[PDB]
Amino acid sequence: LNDPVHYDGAWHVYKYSDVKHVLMNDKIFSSNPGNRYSGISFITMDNPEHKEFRDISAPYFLPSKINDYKDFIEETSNDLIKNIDNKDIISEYAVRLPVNIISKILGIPDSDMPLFKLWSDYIIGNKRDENFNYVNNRMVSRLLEIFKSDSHGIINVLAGSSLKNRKLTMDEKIKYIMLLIIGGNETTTNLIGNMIRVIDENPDIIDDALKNRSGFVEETLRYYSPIQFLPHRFAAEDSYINNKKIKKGDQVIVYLGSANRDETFFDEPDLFKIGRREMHLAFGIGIHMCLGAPLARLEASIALNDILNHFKRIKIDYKKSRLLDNKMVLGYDKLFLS
Ligand code: HEM
Ligand SMILES: c1ccc(-c2cnc[nH]2)cc1
Repeated sequence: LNDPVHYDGAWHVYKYSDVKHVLMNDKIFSSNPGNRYSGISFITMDNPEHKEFRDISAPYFLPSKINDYKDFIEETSNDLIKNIDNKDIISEYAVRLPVNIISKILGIPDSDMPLFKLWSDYIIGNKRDENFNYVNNRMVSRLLEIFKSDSHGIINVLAGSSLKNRKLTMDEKIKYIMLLIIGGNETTTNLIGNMIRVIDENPDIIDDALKNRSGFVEETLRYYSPIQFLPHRFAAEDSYINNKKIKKGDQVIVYLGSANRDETFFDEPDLFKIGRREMHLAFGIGIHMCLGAPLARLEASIALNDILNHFKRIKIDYKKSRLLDNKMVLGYDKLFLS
């Protein structure tokens, strides 16, 4: 790991302290592409305005509140992890679980999930075709309708809403939900594929994991950061990082992945020591920290369990399995067993 160097048009950051710092300072390192680049919603939103948007759904992902789904999840997990044998664990499980838990928490039927996950998948760079233009269309439409429908799920909560001295825009409302869809349908799928990996490579940590199904997850998030790095950050004013002068505008590429391996922070980082006493910037840190953090921690845990209690041993047929090849995120595209 070295000092942030400027190349290809942006400084890269691989040290927990500098990363943790680049994020913690959002007034200086605007999480917003002031100019234009083209995730949406309040994730590319800034300091003062940011909070106003994040507020709306904000109370719905609080530990106490998400756990108010504790059963439904394990409910869903069971049916999924029931057969799903010899089958692609990713497609048929890791995908199905969060694509469900979120669809419901939001208002998305069991009929739109195929479309939607299929949608996001394009957004987060995991499949590209000309066929995308009418998925975006073929979906926003489906979304546009759900706002009408009813319930009291996030979407309805977003529907008749607004805040401050303005009424939230419809497109603003759409993008808002698109933010939670790209958060729920994705990234969670990998923290599951990465715990399994941990098992293929470290065969006898099982019995401890069971005992501490949480610290285990919590660890996987440090060892195999689902999201390898955040690319969209830019200098809003001239500042430093170590002994580097960032020019106002300068793109700031903060590599989370590495930061979780920083040696100056984690004793024998490289190992899977469970229970370490330091937080991992996997879910980031700051005003922009993952609002879905509490959500995944559970889904992770429940499944971790559902999994282990369903498979004697755990080998990963690699002649069939392949890790997505998108350097920004770490996870399996296909993972098969035995
Ligand atoms: C398991 C994989 C997950 C990882 C590793 C992950 C990681 C992160 C990180 C690091 C950020 C902040 C990026 C930044 O600073 O700009 C973020 C933001 C966010 N994540 Fe995730 N996430 C995960 C799961 C979820 C889930 C399930 C949801 C649920 C819908 C979700 C919704 C969001 C939202 C809405 C934000 C942005 C909040 C804001 O703008 O401040 N995430 N996530
Ligand atoms: C674009 C927008 C949001 C996300 C995301 C963050 N946390 C989970 N998903 C990933 C790409």
